Amino acid sequence: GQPLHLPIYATPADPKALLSAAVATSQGGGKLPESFISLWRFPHMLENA
Amino acid sequence: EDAHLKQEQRALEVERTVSLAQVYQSLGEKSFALKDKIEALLQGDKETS
Repeated sequence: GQPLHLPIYATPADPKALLSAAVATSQGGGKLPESFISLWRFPHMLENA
Repeated sequence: EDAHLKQEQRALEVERTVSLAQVYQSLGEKSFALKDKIEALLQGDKETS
């Protein structure tokens, strides 16, 4: 009962290549607040800022 | 400090002279001239005011 033919040999499966996706988002920029005038002249307000 | 800079304003600076002879003279009808009454109230050693 030993077969004369030799058995066929299986081919192993292909492994999966794990891949990541890196995307970026776009947040909208902020606008300016309102111009509020003050009492001070230029150099004092400049140094303060 | 930002709340101060918002609430900062230009001030109006008014001087005023108060003459006490006019003040004690111009009153209700229980009024008096300042010089003579101070002279009498300091001269006399009485209760009077």
